[PDB]
Amino acid sequence: AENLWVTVYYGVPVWKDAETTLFCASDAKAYETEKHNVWATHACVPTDPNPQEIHLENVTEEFNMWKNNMVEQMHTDIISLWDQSLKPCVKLTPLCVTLQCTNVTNNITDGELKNCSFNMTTELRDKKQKVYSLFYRLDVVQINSNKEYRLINCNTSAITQACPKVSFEPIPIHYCAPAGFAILKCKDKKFNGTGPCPSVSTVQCTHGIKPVVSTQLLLNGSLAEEEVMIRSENITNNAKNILVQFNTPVQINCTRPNNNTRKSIRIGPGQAFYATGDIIGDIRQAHCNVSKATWNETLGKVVKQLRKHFGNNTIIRFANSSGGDLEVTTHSFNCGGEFFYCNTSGLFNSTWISNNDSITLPCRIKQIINMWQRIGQAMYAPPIQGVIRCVSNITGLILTRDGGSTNSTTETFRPGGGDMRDNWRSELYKYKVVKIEPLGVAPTRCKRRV
Amino acid sequence: ITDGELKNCSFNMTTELRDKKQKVYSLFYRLDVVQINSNKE
Amino acid sequence: SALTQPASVSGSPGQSITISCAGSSRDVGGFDLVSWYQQHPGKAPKLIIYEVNKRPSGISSRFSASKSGNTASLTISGLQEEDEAHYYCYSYADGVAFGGGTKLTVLGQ
Amino acid sequence: EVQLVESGAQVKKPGASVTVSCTASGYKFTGYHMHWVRQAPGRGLEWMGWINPFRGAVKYPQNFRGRVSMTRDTSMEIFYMELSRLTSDDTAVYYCAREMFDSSADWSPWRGMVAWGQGTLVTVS
Amino acid sequence: VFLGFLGAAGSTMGAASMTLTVQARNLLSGTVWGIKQLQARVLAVERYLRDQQLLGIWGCSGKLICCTNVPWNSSWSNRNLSEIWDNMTWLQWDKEISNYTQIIYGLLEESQNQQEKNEQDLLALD
Repeated sequence: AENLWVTVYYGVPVWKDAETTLFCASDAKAYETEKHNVWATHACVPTDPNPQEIHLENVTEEFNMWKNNMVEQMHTDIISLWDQSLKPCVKLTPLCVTLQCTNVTNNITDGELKNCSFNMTTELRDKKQKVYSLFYRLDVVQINSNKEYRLINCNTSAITQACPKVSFEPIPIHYCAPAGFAILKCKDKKFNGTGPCPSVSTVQCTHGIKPVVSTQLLLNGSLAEEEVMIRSENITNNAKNILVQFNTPVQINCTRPNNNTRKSIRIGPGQAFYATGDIIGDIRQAHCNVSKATWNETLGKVVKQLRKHFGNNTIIRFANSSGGDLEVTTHSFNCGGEFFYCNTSGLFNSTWISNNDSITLPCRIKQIINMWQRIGQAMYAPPIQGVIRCVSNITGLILTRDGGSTNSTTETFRPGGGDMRDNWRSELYKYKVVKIEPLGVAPTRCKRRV
Repeated sequence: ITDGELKNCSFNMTTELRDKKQKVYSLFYRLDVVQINSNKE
Repeated sequence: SALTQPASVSGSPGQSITISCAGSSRDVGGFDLVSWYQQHPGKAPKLIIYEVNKRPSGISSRFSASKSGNTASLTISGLQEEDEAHYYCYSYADGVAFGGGTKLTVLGQ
Repeated sequence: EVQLVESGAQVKKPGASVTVSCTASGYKFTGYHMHWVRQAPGRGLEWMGWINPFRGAVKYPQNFRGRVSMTRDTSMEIFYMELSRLTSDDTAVYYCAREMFDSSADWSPWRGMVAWGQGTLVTVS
Repeated sequence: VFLGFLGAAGSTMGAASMTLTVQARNLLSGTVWGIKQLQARVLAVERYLRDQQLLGIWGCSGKLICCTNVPWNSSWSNRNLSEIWDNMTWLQWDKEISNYTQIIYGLLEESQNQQEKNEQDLLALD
């Protein structure tokens, strides 16, 4: 009559906040760039032919892109495709035999690199092998007659050469979920981050993300919606990393005009070491032709989003990174299997007033890397046969800011930070993991039998 | 004296650089080592 | 400079002292990040208090600080010669606020 | 226990710059922010720069940027700094000191200097 | 108008009890670089078999909807019926039971099928 019960439903639209594990998906197609599993696409399973996005009206779930447990899940993947394409190749501790290096065969005009030579073994055990290679003066360092050299890692790390088969080109991956868990997307335009987002949408597989080894800037990435995204966990804390995501790509023409010869050195049996073959003729260093028109275009767009952050009539400075390793001070990015650092001093320097050619950037090359600071496992990047032109969408930016100084009269800004969790976050800023609680209850007038 | 049960044992060893060899002595307990068949080595 | 410290402070052997740290609602009021220090003239310092009122394990229980809106404070009771030292403060401020140096003298002239 | 250990004393002339260091041990170097701050005897402490040892990010004030360069090493396990362009007004006892709340992912703050070096003296006359 | 999966998110409880075969159909739905799949799927039926578990022990078994023989203990925030079904959603409902559902849920199982199914072996025998 009027004595209420409880009634059980199954499949109610209900969810909570909980963190868990996803899985990779690169369609039934990305497998065909081959190059013996570029990066990570091998045993990973193809994607479903249609990622269903369902928009939600009248749904205000509180979001988080910073403590977001997926920004850290992403940072862990790049280490294991490394390890499971590292531990089964060529370990190179014999490469810590003293070297003899010299400014190369030129009319001087010094030389950045060295025409080196040193001692190794061959197919046979008793008999051994000397062979010459060419190293950047960054890759090597002196020791104490001429100046004698040795490799930079030998005072820190043993080394394992990678395999030239596995290409280090960042390969896109979708992030997908199973039953009981799913992914939210705050597709909204004017989205300020912290907390409730009025137009949530839900998906099974996120939009494809590229693991581009890119500090400061971001390349081959995700464009913004409407305005330019300007994020920072705490803008009043210059130790917090500040990250940019443009909606417009700046063009870059990175290349390395050198025909490289791969010397196949027997140091095994089996193990094949690659030495710098005689570089062909005229000598030019790696660079990137940046369209200055596209550069200053996105410059004026974001700068004007910033006077709204400080009074009404102000003075805004721009400078280069105040200091940091090559990943921090320069623009670091892989280019064909090798690694470039393009001296961002030729980008950050300006001041304008109240009323065809191309800039280009000088890039260095680094092969020996102890990246991921996994002291115990460093590596050598195999050499690349073929000039590496590389265009990509300049997508992001990582920077900080100065301190107190003289107030109001001005305040300055400069790039830095470096830490790749921001660059990874620029691809996951709009996502949040939840768990479904499909059981629902209510008191109706319904009774069963006894 | 006032005793030894341990020794002061010098030896050569391959260091970080493959060509450089290193002088260093350690101390071991009489269980960690064994003589093989004058002073003793 | 970058932090409002007092010109000179004073206290007597056998009594007690306390110090005021005042600012705006943008620096102390909204951020639980105020730390305090004690250092003999020229010696190695050691953190007295952090996060408004928490000491490291090894610091005396005679120390304890506060945060009242835009006016924070540290209080010492029962002065010994353990406290014949110079005193500093610290506050949350964009990059970092740094004090100008409060000298411990004798008041009465 | 963990420590922050600095070098000895060095006396210089005007128009110079000084090597002053502060090594560390007892923990995993890579995750500890570090500051160089200078104290005048019985006065106060003035800030010149800080370092993120994860790839070396540094920052200074504006009476220092250009003068101060500042770095570290992550397997030799040591912090450096050299304020260049010395005058007779740049004498101080320089302290390395580590923050309270660092990590390897998120960040904050600027607080809490528990571990302190003994202080390295630099004189210019 | 077929609003999708959980498309009845911010809509009335009555309308949001319609698609009970939409948030329960696809709760099962029929080397390295491969650990990821074989790891994540071990969580799909853990938060699905829990539901195939709990309906069976309640007065349910038969999927979707099924009632109970339990007193709605009025110590719970009881409200007027024209202020519940006529107007509330399944997203505003579950926020209320939050603070005490660990005291609330100890009944359907401890009371009904512990006795209302022991009125059936106080029925069928002699």
